[PDB]
Amino acid sequence: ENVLPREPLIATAVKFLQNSRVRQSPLATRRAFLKKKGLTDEEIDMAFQQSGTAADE
Amino acid sequence: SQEKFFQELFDS
Repeated sequence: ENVLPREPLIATAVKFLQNSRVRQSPLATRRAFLKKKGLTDEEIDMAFQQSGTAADE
Repeated sequence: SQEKFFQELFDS
């Protein structure tokens, strides 16, 4: 499944998101992206909650 | 490449 909820994923995700362009990248990408990378639904809002996007969750 | 940006950056 690969989608095993892991904190290392969150850390890598937050880095990814707030690196530069990902914050400006549409969530249409970001949603499928994190979920396919291995983050469950819970984890994807976790990463976005920590990074603080607060837009189209 | 933006595609690689999703890959390389999230790889590590």
